[PDB]
Amino acid sequence: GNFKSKLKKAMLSQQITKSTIANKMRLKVLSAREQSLDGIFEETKEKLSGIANNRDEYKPILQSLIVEALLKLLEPKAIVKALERDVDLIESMKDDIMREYGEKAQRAPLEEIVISNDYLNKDLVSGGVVVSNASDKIEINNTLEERLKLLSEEALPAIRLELYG
Amino acid sequence: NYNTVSGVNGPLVILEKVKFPRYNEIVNLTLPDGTVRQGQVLEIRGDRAIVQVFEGTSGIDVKKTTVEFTGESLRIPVSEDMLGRIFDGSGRPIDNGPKVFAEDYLDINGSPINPYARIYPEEMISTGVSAIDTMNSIARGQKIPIFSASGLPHNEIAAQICRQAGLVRPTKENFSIVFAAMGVNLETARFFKQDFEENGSLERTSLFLNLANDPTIERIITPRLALTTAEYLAYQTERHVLTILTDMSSYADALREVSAAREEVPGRRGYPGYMYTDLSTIYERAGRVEGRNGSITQIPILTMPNDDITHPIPDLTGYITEGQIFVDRQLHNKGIYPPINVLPSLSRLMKSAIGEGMTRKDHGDVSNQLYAKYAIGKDAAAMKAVVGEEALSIEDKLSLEFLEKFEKTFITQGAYEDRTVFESLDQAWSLLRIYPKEMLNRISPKILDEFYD
Amino acid sequence: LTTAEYLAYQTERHVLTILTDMSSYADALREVSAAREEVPGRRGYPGYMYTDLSTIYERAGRVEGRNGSITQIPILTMPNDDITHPIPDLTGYITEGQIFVDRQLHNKGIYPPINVLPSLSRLMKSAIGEGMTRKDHGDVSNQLYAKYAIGKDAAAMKAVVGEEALSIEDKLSLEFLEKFEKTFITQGAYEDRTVFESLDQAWSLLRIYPKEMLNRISPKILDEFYD
Amino acid sequence: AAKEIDSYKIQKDKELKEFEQKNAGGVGELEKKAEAGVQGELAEIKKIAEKKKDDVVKILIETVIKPS
Amino acid sequence: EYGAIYSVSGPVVIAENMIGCAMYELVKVGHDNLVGEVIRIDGDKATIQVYEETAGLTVGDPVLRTGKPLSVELGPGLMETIYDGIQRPLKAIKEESQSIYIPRGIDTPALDRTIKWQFTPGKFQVGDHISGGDIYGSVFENSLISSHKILLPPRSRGTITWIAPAGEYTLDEKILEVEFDGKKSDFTLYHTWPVRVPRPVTEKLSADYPLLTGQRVLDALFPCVQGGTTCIPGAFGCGKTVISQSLSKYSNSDAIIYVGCGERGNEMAEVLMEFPELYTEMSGTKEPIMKRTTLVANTSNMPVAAREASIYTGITLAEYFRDQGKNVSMIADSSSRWAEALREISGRLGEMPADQGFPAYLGAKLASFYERAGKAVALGSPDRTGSVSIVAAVSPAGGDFSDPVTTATLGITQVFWGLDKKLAQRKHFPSINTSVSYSKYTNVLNKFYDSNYPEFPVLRDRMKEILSNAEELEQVVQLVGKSALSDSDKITLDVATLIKEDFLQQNGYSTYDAFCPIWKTFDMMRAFISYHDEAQKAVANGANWSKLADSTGDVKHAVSSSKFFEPSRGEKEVHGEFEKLLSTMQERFAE
Amino acid sequence: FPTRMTLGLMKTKLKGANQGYSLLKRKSEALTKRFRDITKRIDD
Repeated sequence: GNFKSKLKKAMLSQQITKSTIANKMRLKVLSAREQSLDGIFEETKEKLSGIANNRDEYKPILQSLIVEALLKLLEPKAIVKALERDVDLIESMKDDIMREYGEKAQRAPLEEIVISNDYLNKDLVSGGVVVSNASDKIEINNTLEERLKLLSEEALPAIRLELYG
Repeated sequence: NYNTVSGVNGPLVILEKVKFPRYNEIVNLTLPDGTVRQGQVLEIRGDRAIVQVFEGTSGIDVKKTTVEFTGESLRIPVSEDMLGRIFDGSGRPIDNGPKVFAEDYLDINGSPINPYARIYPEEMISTGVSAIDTMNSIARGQKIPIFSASGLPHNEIAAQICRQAGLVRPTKENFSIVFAAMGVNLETARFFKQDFEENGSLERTSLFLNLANDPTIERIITPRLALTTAEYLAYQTERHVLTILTDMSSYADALREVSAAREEVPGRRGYPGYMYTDLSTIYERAGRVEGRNGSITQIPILTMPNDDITHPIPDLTGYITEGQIFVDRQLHNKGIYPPINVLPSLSRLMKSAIGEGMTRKDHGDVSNQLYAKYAIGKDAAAMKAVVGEEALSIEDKLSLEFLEKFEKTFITQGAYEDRTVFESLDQAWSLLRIYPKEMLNRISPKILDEFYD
Repeated sequence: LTTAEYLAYQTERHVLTILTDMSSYADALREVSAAREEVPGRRGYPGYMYTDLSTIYERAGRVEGRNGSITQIPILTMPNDDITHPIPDLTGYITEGQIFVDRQLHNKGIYPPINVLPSLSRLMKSAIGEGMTRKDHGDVSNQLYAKYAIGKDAAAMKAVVGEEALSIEDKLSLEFLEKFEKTFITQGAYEDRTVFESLDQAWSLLRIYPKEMLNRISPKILDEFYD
Repeated sequence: AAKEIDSYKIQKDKELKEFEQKNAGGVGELEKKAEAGVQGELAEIKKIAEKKKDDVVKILIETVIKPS
Repeated sequence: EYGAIYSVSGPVVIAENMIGCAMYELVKVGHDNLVGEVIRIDGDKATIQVYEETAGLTVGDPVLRTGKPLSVELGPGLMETIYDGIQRPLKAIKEESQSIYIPRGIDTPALDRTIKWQFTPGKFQVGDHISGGDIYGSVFENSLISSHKILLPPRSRGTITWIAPAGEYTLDEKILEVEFDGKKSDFTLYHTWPVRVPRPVTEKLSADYPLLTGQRVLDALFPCVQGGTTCIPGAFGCGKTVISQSLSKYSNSDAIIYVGCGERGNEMAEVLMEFPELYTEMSGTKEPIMKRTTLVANTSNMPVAAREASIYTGITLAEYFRDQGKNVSMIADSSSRWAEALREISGRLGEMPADQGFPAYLGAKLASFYERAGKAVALGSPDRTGSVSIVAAVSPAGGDFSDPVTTATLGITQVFWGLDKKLAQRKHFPSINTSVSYSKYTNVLNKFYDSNYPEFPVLRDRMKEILSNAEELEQVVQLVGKSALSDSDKITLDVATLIKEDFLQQNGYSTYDAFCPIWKTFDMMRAFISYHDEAQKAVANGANWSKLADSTGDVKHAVSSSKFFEPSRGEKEVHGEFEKLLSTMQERFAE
Repeated sequence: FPTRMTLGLMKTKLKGANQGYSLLKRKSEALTKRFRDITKRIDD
């Protein structure tokens, strides 16, 4: 009886070790799949970094993004924060931005656009824009990294549905 | 993202310079110390908005804080990879695993089943317990609670039930369950973890663990995530979903705390007035869907305060859920196996799993007869304890010994011991033999002649 | 309180504080709390009243390095003859021991009706003994209390089956109770008895009982007292 | 009677140790195969990683002009 | 931003220009800089609640905000120092101000910055990767325990650059310079941690390590493992102080953290006077017991904020000592006072009461305080193991168990040991009800004690069932009679009376009966079980009860001496007596 | 029905029933002893 109890305990330890090994295997599979997803996100981030290396292509995209951000603002005076490299480009596009803002909404004209003297870090931000009001109370993120990270939420399910069926 | 905030009072938050806020919308709160706390929107009036902080308003600057509003309602990252993996009350992995890939993002609030689309509880299941079979039957897909007391073996009984569930059920595709805890003890958490580990169902089940050390909001939101998970499992995954929830009392007291903190109009016993509907939200979510395979069976576990069955918690629980399994502290101090009170404990529909074509037609009548003999035995026990042992008739002492034997044998089996339905019916047939022939008036002649050896 | 404090920490002298009608001061404090238009608590009383009493009864005690000591003995009338009142419950766990009053003995046409059963003091252990009061103090106190209690039980028993069923210790406790009630308990309005006179009267009243009638007394004390 | 009892006890202990040894061997073999299965799953996940690399190129290209 | 009070209502004061300040943040009100706490915040005007007297505070007086929440200083100089609910020394207040009273608005440091200590880097060099909780050095504080480990403060991770060790420095001096991702940062031997936030640790674990109470009944019936939680009654005059002191002295823990809520002045003064009188018994005799322990005392006159949050500070200090990888214990006397203070705080917060005048956060706060204890592994490279043993006392107003405090105490604590005044009035040792005693930690404690094969659990459950049978026999004795029973019942009654005398009763006044070793209690239970088994065997052998009771008297007299004769180094001496009991059986097989 | 006066009357009746229970108990004991002595005397 005692030997049967001890044998049952040892067999229970064996089944527990088997369940732990199975849990480690499932955790390894999950870690591998997550490494694959993070790898795909890494390749997508590389493609995004490569797409942000073209100024000619990003110019009109920056204009459209600034227009879309201004449409989500509708403030009389708009404060804009951008990277140091996009400073001159945005400064030259100021008139085009005002014209595009006036064309987008004629019920809410744009009085002034204030360019912040604080530029985003070159290492931290590879591109994008930052929109804000005159009082800087509300802010919309036009940044590429933020847009991609936020999109990834609803994109992951769709990408998985496409790839894995 | 709005960095503008106006006032701060207690455990809440109020912001301005915003518009078109959504009820119970997901909102990210970035504090001055860099701490990122998730929160939900409470109400919105004009250009002003009011929301409740989950992580608390303690240690937060007014003008140094930023807030990002998603605008979408409460959203959870449900998936098919949740099986085998453990999650916390905040949705974050408690298994120390990598990022969980969401198959679908759905509201954790849950959608009420349409009456016409709602299917009645059917078939049956084997819980491994005689009282969970004979006295009160448990249908598959139905909803019944468990009322226990503090200090009693509630965790042990729940562990035994969860362990013997899928084991005994196969004698009637393995059964899949879900473990959920809200504001529970660390010791009870370790006990439940060791229970799920011993049962080995942890691989086929999911776990939502909200510690008592964690906030009340996360604990209350744990039930929603578990509800959405079980719903996705019983609909999208098309599998059998068992719902195991514990420490409902903590969530109730926390709910009363949240209701009082907002200075809202309280209901009975200082609780909320919407408490009935609040419980009925996840209570009426259980059931069967016509045309859809699988079902969600709700097996909640609650603890009545100060072992009081007259407590508002148990009353509202019974007013929400249909039927319950009561655990009395009177038989808990007897040293016998787990103390289920046959009188107070009952099932909503015990006639669905009864009758011919399912198991046997001798089930229900034997249940009624056994309940009658047990109740008569209890009354006779009271009378015997009152007047005396020599002041009672023969039927009184007979029913007394029968009830005592029913408590010592039928009611007492074991935690790791799962009694088959056949063994339960046989033990019941042997239990009825203890009583006289004219003792049971709830039994038919054919069953009486068939059961009696 | 400030007056007593000034004569203690500064003047260094023994002081004694006495407060009358603390219930009236409780209603007064209730009006003062209502002056701020604050929402009252249970039975129309402030929730900070516990701290209010904690800012009062804490003014009594002995100071280290100071010869002068200040003692306080407050008094409060229980509303509707009920000890369930918030005031009594507040002073109960705060102060050490409480002196109650029996309305029956007060209606019995006797001297001050302090029930020996309810009467207790936690610091009573340090207020007696050799060098303090007497070595016969505590023992005879407990013996007298036991005599009154057992005398009361015997009084209830004798009111049931009669005086014919009276036992030895029962009758002894009855006589002791009647005596203590008509002698020991009764003092007077202007009457002040010394501790020595109190102990002497206690021993004299306990002399009605035999030597083996007291199980609460020690052999050495009984040998050094009875004469 | 005592010798047969001690022999049966030694036999039971030997069978128990044999059971533990069998459990050890089985656990070892299972742990050996698990890594292989995880390797193959990693290979399938790698091919899927290439297909979803192309798919990530397309997805990023689609998400680039999204900012309208 | 410096605040200026635009409103004063009672103890509450609202100050504008407070926008810089945050919620639940301490502040200095008026020119006297009185201690206060910020309740709400509306725009630039925050509503703060002063815990001290609002008298003397006027308009125009600048209000300075601390900019942070309530915290405490963990490190060297903390030990051997008495403190209040606000964490301030009373003795230093009496030494400096030279007054018997404490003025309103006065402030003093918890740890002495004027005390020079000799510190030395133990396991930390320059260039090594370290984090929060990792020991950067060791400094000797008390005269008993080994040098208190100075560890890298929380939320600090980087490489060490300039170490000021070894050398002599105060607590206000930075002993290290750490280089993090935030570049240059300064670190000292003393740290500051929030009172509402438990001390950070590496990993949480379950406690299999039994804590020695030193009492026989305490270690046998309701044993409390190190890290475990136990509760008892707060009744005065029941001799609870003796049990508490004996538990603190005979504890196997390294340090002891005592945190009071509120009580009578005489009791607090008695405890304060009897505190330093205790001496150690480890290395013969080190320093006083107050040296390796911390004391926080708050009278009834103390603030409610210094009451309900006192347990948080005490637990913070206990966990701070547990962050050094040392087993500690937290003692709480009269928690019902902290509960009532929490009720007054609830009334002051405007929160609607739940039941019987209890707050809404009652259960949450109770569970939060109960979950702070336990045995775990602290954070940092050191990876030292530690524990915190929670011990609380409940002293309800009405004494009813229906009270919220009682229900919460019984619910949170897995171990509840009742203290009956009648049991103390029975002319016996420390009062505990055998009927109401229960514990849920028995299983793990038994499984853990089986490793050393020191098993109480068998004899514990056996003596429990024996106590139940003796209880039924006692109920039958008051029903029919004691002379109408059988031999087994009489033997059970005699064994029950014997166990309540030479076993359960242990005098703390004596030398060998003060602290009962594990081997001593185990040998006692073993000898008792041997006597009961021998009596039961002799009862079935056909031996008379009278002749046996007459012949075995010597065995009982010898077994009664097993509670004495000091040191158990020769515990085998008792085993021989057990053999003599078997000889007593042989004496029952003859006559 | 739920009044403080009713609670007082119920409590008073409860205490009176308790004292009456004690008195009836002691009386039952005395009656038991008396009936026992009278029983031995009846046998004699």
